[PDB]
Amino acid sequence: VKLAGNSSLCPINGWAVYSKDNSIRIGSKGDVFVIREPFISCSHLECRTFFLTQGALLNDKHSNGTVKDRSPHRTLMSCPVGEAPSPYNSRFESVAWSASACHDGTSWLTIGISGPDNGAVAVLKYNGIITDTIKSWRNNILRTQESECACVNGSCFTVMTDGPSNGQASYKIFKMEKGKVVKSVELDAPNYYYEECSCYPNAGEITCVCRDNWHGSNRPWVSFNQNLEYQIGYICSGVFGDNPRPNDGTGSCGPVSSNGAYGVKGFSFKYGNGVWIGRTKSTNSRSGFEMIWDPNGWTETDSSFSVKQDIVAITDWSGYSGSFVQHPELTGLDCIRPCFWVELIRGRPKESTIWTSGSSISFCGVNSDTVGWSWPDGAELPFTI
Amino acid sequence: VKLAGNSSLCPINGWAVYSKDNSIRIGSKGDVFVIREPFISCSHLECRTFFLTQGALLNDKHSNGTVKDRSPHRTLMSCPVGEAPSPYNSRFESVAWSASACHDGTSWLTIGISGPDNGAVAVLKYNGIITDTIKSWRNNILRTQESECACVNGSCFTVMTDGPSNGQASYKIFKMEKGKVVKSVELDAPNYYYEECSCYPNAGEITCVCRDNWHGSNRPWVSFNQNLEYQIGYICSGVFGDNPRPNDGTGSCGPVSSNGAYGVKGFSFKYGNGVWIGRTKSTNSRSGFEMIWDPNGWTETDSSFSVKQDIVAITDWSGYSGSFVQHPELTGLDCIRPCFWVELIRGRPKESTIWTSGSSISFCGVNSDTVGWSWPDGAELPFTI
Amino acid sequence: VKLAGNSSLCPINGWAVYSKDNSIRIGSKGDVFVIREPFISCSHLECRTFFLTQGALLNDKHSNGTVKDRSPHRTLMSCPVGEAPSPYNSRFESVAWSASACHDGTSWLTIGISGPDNGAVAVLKYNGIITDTIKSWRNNILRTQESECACVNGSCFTVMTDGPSNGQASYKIFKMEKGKVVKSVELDAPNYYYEECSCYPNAGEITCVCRDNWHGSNRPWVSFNQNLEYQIGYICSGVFGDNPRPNDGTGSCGPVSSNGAYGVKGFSFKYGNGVWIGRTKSTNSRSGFEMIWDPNGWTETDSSFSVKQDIVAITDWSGYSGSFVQHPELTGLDCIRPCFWVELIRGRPKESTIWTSGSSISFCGVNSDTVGWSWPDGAELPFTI
Amino acid sequence: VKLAGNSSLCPINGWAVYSKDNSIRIGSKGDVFVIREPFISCSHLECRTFFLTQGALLNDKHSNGTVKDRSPHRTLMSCPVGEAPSPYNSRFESVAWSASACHDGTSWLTIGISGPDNGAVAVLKYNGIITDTIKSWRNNILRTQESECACVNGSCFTVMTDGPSNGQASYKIFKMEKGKVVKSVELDAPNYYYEECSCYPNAGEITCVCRDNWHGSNRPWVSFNQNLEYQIGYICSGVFGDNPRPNDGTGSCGPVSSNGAYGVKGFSFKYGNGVWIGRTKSTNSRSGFEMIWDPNGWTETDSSFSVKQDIVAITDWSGYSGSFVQHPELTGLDCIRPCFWVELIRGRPKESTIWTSGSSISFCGVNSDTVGWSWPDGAELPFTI
Ligand SMILES: CC(=O)N[C@H]1[C@H]([C@H](O)[C@H](O)CO)OC(C(=O)O)=C[C@@H]1NC(=N)N
Ligand SMILES: CC(=O)N[C@H]1[C@H]([C@H](O)[C@H](O)CO)OC(C(=O)O)=C[C@@H]1NC(=N)N
Ligand SMILES: CC(=O)N[C@H]1[C@H]([C@H](O)[C@H](O)CO)OC(C(=O)O)=C[C@@H]1NC(=N)N
Ligand SMILES: CC(=O)N[C@H]1[C@H]([C@H](O)[C@H](O)CO)OC(C(=O)O)=C[C@@H]1NC(=N)N
Ligand SMILES: [Ca+2]
Ligand SMILES: [Ca+2]
Ligand SMILES: [Ca+2]
Ligand SMILES: [Ca+2]
Repeated sequence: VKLAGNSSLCPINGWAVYSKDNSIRIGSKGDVFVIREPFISCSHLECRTFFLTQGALLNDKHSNGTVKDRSPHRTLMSCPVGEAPSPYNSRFESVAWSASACHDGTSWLTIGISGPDNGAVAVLKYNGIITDTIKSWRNNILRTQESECACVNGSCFTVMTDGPSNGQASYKIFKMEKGKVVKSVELDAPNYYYEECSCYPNAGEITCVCRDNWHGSNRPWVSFNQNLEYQIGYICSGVFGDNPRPNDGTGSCGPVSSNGAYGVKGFSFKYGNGVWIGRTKSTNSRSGFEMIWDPNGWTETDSSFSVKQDIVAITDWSGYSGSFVQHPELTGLDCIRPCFWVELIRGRPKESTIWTSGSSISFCGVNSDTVGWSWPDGAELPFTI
Repeated sequence: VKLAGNSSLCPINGWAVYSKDNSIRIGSKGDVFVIREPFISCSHLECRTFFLTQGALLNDKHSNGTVKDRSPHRTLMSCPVGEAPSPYNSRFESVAWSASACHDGTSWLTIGISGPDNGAVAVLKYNGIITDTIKSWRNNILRTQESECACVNGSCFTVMTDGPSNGQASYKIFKMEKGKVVKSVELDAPNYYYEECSCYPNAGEITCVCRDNWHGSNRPWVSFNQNLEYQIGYICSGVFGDNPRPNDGTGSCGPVSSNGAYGVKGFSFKYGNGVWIGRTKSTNSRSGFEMIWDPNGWTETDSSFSVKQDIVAITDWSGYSGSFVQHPELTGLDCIRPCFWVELIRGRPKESTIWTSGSSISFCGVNSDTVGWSWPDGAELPFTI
Repeated sequence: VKLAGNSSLCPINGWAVYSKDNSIRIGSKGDVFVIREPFISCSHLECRTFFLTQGALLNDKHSNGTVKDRSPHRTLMSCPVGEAPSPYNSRFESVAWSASACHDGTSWLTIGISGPDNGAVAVLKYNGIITDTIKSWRNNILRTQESECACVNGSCFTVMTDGPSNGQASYKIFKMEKGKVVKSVELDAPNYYYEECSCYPNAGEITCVCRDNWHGSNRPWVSFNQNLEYQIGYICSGVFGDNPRPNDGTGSCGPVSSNGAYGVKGFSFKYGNGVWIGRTKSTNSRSGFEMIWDPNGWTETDSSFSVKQDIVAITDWSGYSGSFVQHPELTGLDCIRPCFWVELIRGRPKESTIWTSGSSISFCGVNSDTVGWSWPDGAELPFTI
Repeated sequence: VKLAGNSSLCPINGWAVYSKDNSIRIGSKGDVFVIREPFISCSHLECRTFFLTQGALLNDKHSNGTVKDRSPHRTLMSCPVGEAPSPYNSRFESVAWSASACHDGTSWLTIGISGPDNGAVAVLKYNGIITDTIKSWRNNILRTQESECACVNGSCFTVMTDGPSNGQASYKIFKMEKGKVVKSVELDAPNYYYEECSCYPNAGEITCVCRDNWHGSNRPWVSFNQNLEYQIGYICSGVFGDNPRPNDGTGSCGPVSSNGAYGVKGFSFKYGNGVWIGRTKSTNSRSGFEMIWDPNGWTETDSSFSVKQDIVAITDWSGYSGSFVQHPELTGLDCIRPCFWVELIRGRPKESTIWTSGSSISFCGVNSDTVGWSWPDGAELPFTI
């Protein structure tokens, strides 16, 4: 039976710790993949961590140069949530340096992009079998979510981008059924930039919060039907969501140009005209993490907010973050539960090592008591090498 | 179908060896977690060892300082009984530095406490999904069993403590159904101290035997209905159960104040007005282990007993111990079978290493012939480091 | 329910990346088998990589001399596709230095050849139980596919060879049901040489493309019914398929004698009178890999072709390659899907190491957009040793 | 449904290779248990290798002194057949320095002996739950098969010994149903010695071939009903089965006293008044292995035989060997299939290492063509240490 995706998001008060894989700490001795761009996605039965390996293990010479984003050796793999990603516990999914994945209630859909920068191809698989292919249409690093796609009523949804990372690019939404593209639409979004979208279902409608790598310190959003009829904007809150960014100030419901170049993958959950914003604590680097409840932040431009929950201290490295959801058919609830993960990047460029890898933590939205703290990576660098 | 928990404890004569994981011996070379506070719990189908990892492996630098009790990296994980806890065979359960777990016949309930000492939060999960949260009410190290909760008739029961470890603290019993707290009661127990309770079901009633860290060399007990109507006392036997303790002498059915400060997690099984006591062999340190049958020891104050079965020699390290149970729906018996595990602590503070970890052994109550021996940890310290 | 094998091959335009195991890269640190002769085969439910271990792990002294083809320690094992072959994730199949395997829709049939060069015995197993034996009939290295057998309608088919590798040998086709030989036929093929056949089903008929180690630079083929009534020939295309070989030129629908001695395991898919040829890029060594569509190449002798898709660069090592198929009962398609794997050999004789091993990549035929690239082994030799 | 055990042994011509785990070779680098006394046993669905670990891994300091037979750290564990025994692939069964195991068609029965030499206790488990206990009755190393028990019609059968290893001891047969002893009988066997019995079912009757450690160079046998009504004797063949032994000569249907002290675990399969004998090739040491068909050897005293099949060369170490069986409900045959395993011991006392461990090979009886060879351990000693 297919995930309905017809229920609204659960009301929540805060975020309870869900997982921590301690991957880098464990990899000091154990056989743990060098990875980055991890994400969590759930079915009607289980929750899995997906990740892009570098086809190499921590503390081994083949970890050399793994700051590098794209290679033929990068693979999408998955393991049960909270476990350190190892060749002994991980399922192979796809050859990929950019990925997405989601379960429709029947099978896993995985999307894996590999190939050359000027002609990359997204390979779609449904239950591990190739069901479709999407080829680069702008010949400039075809690239997708690095988090879970969204499913409603037997149809699953993703966003891909193609073109410059430093200017106007091309943005497409894709609708797939049983791993096959049945509809796509190019966004008519001049002056906007979409990348690395974190997309979730809410009462039959999909909302994505993305990365403006071009000229935005706030995050752009797209929301759409099951017919791909869409609306676009930027989160108006002056509690700026990207990294880097300016100090909190007067928002825009377009791109905030100070410190708008570059970015980091992130997410936010829309609650009416309010927003839950996950962001780094640093304005400059991928350091720290916090959840902020801003009850008029989706549409209003002020920097005032109601509630900050600490997740990672400023003195500790963070990285990418993304939404994931737990559906009624898994939880038994009457609503869709919002959750999030944070990637905890260690190594290059910030630290003197030959390698780059990430750990993960995750949290679920809860309508009971919670607490702020710091759950950092905890590895001691550098390694034996 | 839910575990009934309506049957009485099996009649037994002694204890037969059930498991030994050899974790520390194996971890000298293999990828074995640094752990402490292990415990065993069973379902209608399987038995699992739960444990608090230090988010690190034995013989690796990240094992440095693991004598330390609480950190953000500590996680509750589980593996099949008797297997060495490894990232390759362990299921992730929760982020936790204090834990409990039990199966109601349908799903695993896990309880994991993490967060700061002044505001820790117990995260409850049912089938791996968060179902409730309990926040520290005295802001002083919220802490739970470090052994299995008890289930009867689709309801599961645990004890938590909050407050000083050196004086009067606050003690609550919790009743949960499908991982959600449905009732709780604070114990009216002036001059008593409860901690690290080992709780088991017996004919619809739960009995816990706990640790008085304040001023008790004997163990306190609580027993209660499914309505949380309770009775309290201390084991009267002059065969004192805690560590440290005085020499065996004249018991109290209150706290025995000589050597009553500090303690160790332990258990006992009440059999009428008699008791099976598991305890260290040393009066001073966590060394050795023995089972003692004292047939009037629950209510009488003398130091005479009938039967001693050796489990670990005085010349070998022991540590925590706890009860676990095997229900009729798993065993096919007409009674609830009592079992116990012992944690075998190696390293700090007693030995010159940078790390602390534990192995485990376990035993089940049997109505046939058995034998005393020593089944110690067997690792040779120190390690390569 | 048995795999029907009554459907035709899917129409395709190109090849989409399916897997990459990164085995040698991972084995630099992790516990990965020294292997060669890997192959992929699927059931109605899963896809597995089969391989011949050397009964040893990479970067260990027992990897010494593993360029050697046959030993008592060689074993056939399998693991899920795309995972590095490890003692922790691999199923034991058979004692073997030559092998085949395939699933009939009910159970795995495995064929494992071990024993002395002058009297080797093929052990057939069905669901892991020995169901038959085939003994060497020419007393000179009995040897089979090193890729999947072919199944149609509850019957499975393989080819074995016995005799000289440098002249006329003896070639038999075998038909088995439930792992038991029910019919065999010796090919009447004077001046032909068959070895290491890659065999696939197409509408109830089996086609094998093989290795002429004697005097053929093009590949021989056999096709047959379920009654073992056969036809024989060589691929006529002047796009020569073997390694070594001459430059592309004027083909033969017999063996092309320039550079015809020695060879490499390979495959081709017949599409009418056209062919998809997989071959090394080098004419001399096992280097590079490419797919070539030659639309009249099965029967015509010219060297012109329509479509080249790059798979591995000339500057990188390749090795064996083979066909595998995915049936309608697994994919839900109305046709049999063609796929292929490539073995990426590292070490001896081409590189200064004490050992020889292979990685694998794989690709599936798709009727949508695809891209050429290089997905090489990526290990950096030599190893610690 | 229970294994019937009512069918006769399959007619066979020879032995086909079934498995080889390469454990010691793999353990040079990988995390492989130090073990000895392995054995294979099957259910209606799977085949598993059982083994007595030393609670330690190969090439680690805790392997020191593992020539030693009994310790508290020895555990019975199991893994799928042909896989190297690792903490990552092995199921914990029991705490044991002597063991037996067998499946009745419903669940695994395991028997594990631990405790002191003067009071050891056999712990019986059915589906991993303790169902009975058997205590030493002569207070002198209670000891059992080190191979599979035998099951017929929902009842399982084993042999245990207690007393001197250098003279008359006490020998009991045990009948169990659902892991509980329902009948036992002490053998009235003056001048006989039984130990380490290899027992198999044949048409409702159990036959065991054992080790006379006292004064027998030939093997003793017991055969019995489901009522424990028994007959006893020694294999009459002058093809002597034990190690050490004299040269082949004139047999006895009592103990052959030359070279009769000490022994090695072994087996034989009775076929009418004929026997299939598995034995070392050396008369002195545990070296080499061969299968011999002696068609009148059960009852006749001559040294002539019909058929020798080589299994391990004299120049290579062997060790224990034992029978195992595959029942009709697993294989689909109309008969019980005979199989055997050989333990390949490396290290002490014969080789200069600090440790002792064993690999395994196995073979099944087949009515088709087979071949003799040598499949030795293949590890190169000594190790890094
Ligand atoms: C496909 C690709 O290379 N994506 C990049 C991503 C990208 O460079 C920016 O979003 C600009 O478009 O940046 C980052 C990053 O850490 O900023 C990592 C991602 N790496 C990987 N997914 N491998
Ligand atoms: C939550 C916490 O830190 N609990 C402690 C426990 C505690 O200090 C005493 O019971 C006093 O309250 O003592 C010990 C101990 O070994 O004595 C270990 C436990 N460690 C862990 N559970 N991590
Ligand atoms: C059974 C056997 O030894 N087969 C050989 C194969 C063979 O030598 C040639 O085809 C000539 O007949 O060559 C090769 C090879 O790399 O060329 C490896 C195979 N190795 C293994 N399958 N182990
Ligand atoms: C229980 C016990 O210690 N059994 C011994 C066995 C025994 O010494 C002889 O049969 C004499 O009775 O000998 C041997 C042996 O290698 O000869 C190993 C067995 N070791 C183990 N099963 N651990
Ligand atoms: Ca930006
Ligand atoms: Ca105390
Ligand atoms: Ca050739
Ligand atoms: Ca003897």
